[PDB]
Amino acid sequence: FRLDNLGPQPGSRKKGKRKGRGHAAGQGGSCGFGMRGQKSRSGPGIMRGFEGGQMPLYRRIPKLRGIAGGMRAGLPKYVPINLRDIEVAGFKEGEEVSLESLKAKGIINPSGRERRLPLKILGEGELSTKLQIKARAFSGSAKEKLEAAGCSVTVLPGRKKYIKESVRKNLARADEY
Amino acid sequence: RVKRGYIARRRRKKIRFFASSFRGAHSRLTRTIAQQKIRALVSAHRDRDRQKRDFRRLWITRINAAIRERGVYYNYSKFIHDLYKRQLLLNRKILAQIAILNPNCIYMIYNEIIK
Amino acid sequence: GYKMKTHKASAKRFRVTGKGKIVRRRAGKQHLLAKKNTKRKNRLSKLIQVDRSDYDNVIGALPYLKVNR
RNA sequence: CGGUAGGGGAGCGUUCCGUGUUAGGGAGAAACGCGUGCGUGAGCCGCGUUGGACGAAGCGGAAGCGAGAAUGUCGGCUUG
RNA sequence: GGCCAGUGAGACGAUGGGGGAUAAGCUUCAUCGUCGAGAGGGAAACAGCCCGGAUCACCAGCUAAGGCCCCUAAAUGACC
RNA sequence: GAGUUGAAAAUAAGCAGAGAUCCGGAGAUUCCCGAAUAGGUCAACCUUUCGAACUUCUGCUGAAUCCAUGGGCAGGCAAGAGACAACCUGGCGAACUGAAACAUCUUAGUAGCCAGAGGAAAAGAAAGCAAAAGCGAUUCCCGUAGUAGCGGCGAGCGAAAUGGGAGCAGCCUAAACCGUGAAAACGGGGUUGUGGGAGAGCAAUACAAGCGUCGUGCUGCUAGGCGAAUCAGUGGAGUGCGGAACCCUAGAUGGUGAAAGUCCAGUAGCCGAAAGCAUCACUAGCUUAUGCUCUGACCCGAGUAGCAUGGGGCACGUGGAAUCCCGUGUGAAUCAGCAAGGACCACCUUGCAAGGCUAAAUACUCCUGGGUGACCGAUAGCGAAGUAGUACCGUGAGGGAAGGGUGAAAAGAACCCCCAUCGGGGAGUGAAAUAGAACAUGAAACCGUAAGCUCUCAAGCAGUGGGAGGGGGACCAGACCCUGACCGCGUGCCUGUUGAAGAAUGAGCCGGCGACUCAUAGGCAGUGGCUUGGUUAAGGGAACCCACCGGAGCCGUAGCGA
Repeated sequence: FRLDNLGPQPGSRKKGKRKGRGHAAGQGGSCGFGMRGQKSRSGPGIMRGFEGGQMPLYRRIPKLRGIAGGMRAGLPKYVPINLRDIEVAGFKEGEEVSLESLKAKGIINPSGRERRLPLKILGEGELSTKLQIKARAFSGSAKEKLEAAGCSVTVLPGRKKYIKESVRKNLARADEY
Repeated sequence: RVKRGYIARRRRKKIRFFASSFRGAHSRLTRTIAQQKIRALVSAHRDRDRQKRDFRRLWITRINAAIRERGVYYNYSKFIHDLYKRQLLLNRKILAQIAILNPNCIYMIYNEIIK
Repeated sequence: GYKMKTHKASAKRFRVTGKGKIVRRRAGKQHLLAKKNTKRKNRLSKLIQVDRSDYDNVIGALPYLKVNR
């Protein structure tokens, strides 16, 4: 390939249409904006969502519930991982399953929250190959799948909350068998 | 990135050269040179369709005036009566041309339309 | 540079549902409820799709929420 | 296979840039003016007892990119 | 359905009506035709009436509406 | 190292191969006005006892008043005043606008005005974030993120924490205690945080580092120096073209009659500073200084924090309203404490306010020195390519133009004629005089002159179709161009209306300038690159772009519910 003979494929770069350059070009005269109104005048024009003096679409509808109250919205607290992410993976019979394994394998790519939401293994899909999972807690159906596969299942306690000594005393008093 | 040009003067000089013999400011003055180019071309349109129509009219009245020289009441309509009954497919009113370029031959035309 | 701002007065009213369609809460519920019917008060208690006109109006007025069509 | 508001497809031109210290050019380039030529047309090509040093095409890109209108505007020159 | 426009001042003519004074090229509706956005021919001229839907050329022919004394193409045609 | 007394020629005299002109470092003068400063002033002047006036510092004398204060006198190379485009800080601080009105809000703590100050300024060394895991001053960039929120929950406004980079630097002071003095001070000590310091007692000596007129050191800058390699023919001129050779550590650039590696100035490279400035490295020298045990007493910044109110600002508009700073008024505790962790209480965690100072990353151009430009080419680019903020206008604030290009070299026309000049024609220069000083290419409107055809019984958006008659060159002589007897037909163009030849709008004409553009995002379409999912931002880079890093983040992988 020389510097001469290079050319783009057709359809790759259309020409930008220029407006007000002749009526044979297509958008001459009023440049494709009719005759008058706010659509033809120059400026910000119309707010998108404005109904022309009518009370708008969004104001006539009541607010969504926790967003109406200002309550903090529903937020994912784990990484949802099915067993379909585990069978299609190249994990063989002897292999650990943890955070850095699923990151370094190419299943999860967590960036915005590396610190808060650990992991969770869910139920849909099967898992025939046995493994040794030391990750965070499970669903009941995924516990039925993993204990149905005969694999080493280990839940990992992540963090310990601070309990006040009178609350820890009142809870330790409740050990009445 | 200034873009002063010359293409309006060739664009305009072609239209300037077409507008010769327009008698005054229709042949010199640009802002009328344009609309005389325009009106001259549509004049060419309607005078072309009506030169078809107009030469049709001219040959009709010319062969009518040729046939009416017999004196006896033989019109132009009767020449077409006995011009299509005696099977002469479509002489196309060019007998109005050889009616003056060959008047004895159009006398042979009409004198064989009679028989 | 200048990021587009999410319109908050419609972000509190509209919502995406996984497949990618705008849903909304029906109107006429927090006012004069004895006057209505229980049939009306559970007809007006559910969240429905918004119709295509105002499904294509506010789709450009609320840019960062991943709605197809 | 008429077409206004309007929508889509395909192209011409301009100045600069890559090829480019390109081909060509004081044995006359650009300009300006010319055509019994070619195109659907925007335009191309050719000719000049004018002018005197630059600058094509092709394949590509980027625009202060195309004028007849704005009681537009700036110079020149009319009318009365 | 996706992207993406305009338009939201209409006008006359026939029918169905209301307002009027069954007055207006008046006003408002309902179905339709034209103009808008439609050239050509007939209408003397003349958006909306009739024929009619213009890709282009021909110094081609046949027709619709309408006409055949002259201006101006075609019958000073025939018979009541 | 060879000619000079600016542009800028001429004339008169000089100055100069015991080194001129010029360049560079350091000095000298600098009338008058202007901070303007001896006093006045109507700026560039007047009067003068010739004076840095005033404020500050120092010294003497020292009023009402004893000490004081004020004043006066004097000294002083004498510190400040004034100016500065933009950035920065502090204070006053809008309104048009957006909300399709408008008052809450926004525009906006922006513009403007004043003050100050530096090449940067502000901030800055945790009474901090965070959450039971951890970080370690401030600033800036990418990101989280247009998220959490705030808001007539309208218009809009919009963080922060985790993470990744640039740059890193920490130090002085008060109090408790000793000593001198009537306090007020001074000199030692101590300045820290899963606490220190003071008091009492025991040990113990030198490793390392910080600061710096002074001068030897280094490179760099402000003058410069050497510096490679060709002729000949061509229509004015050769650098272009054609023929013969060479340089390259040099083919960047500008000029030379014309375009240059070999003509010049230069460049690559090698060199070079008496003098000043700057860069880090020496130096006489000043400094920082150590560990343990006991001791809840003594201390750890008071009209301060907090509280009742009135508020401001943190994205947070008074809301549950925390943190931060102020107005009035009340008004604490010292470490067994106090403050913060978004009202508040209890526990834990974190830090030690009411005392100050600090470079870097960072923002900008009245500029300066280099290098560039899909930047302009005299209506452009700075308003300004000449007198440019000029002429001119305004009392003033202020507004504000226009005019470039003869040649290569003036070689700028000796002389003759017209003639009072201006001008013109010969001649002469030049390649060009139709390049003549109004001077380079010179288009259109506009004004003309010459040649061909044609108009004075004619109604016409000036055309067009047919074409009488006539004229011109011609070679495919039937063709082409010009004129137009007469006939048919034809309601200027745009805007904008239901409808415009319209007696609706617009334009005297000609030529230029003159309008969906740019930044960043969302969405969709078309073409790609990978699908072992994709892709980097900031930032680093042979000056920029760039190879290659840089996985922070983003998007898709799981949804439902408040």
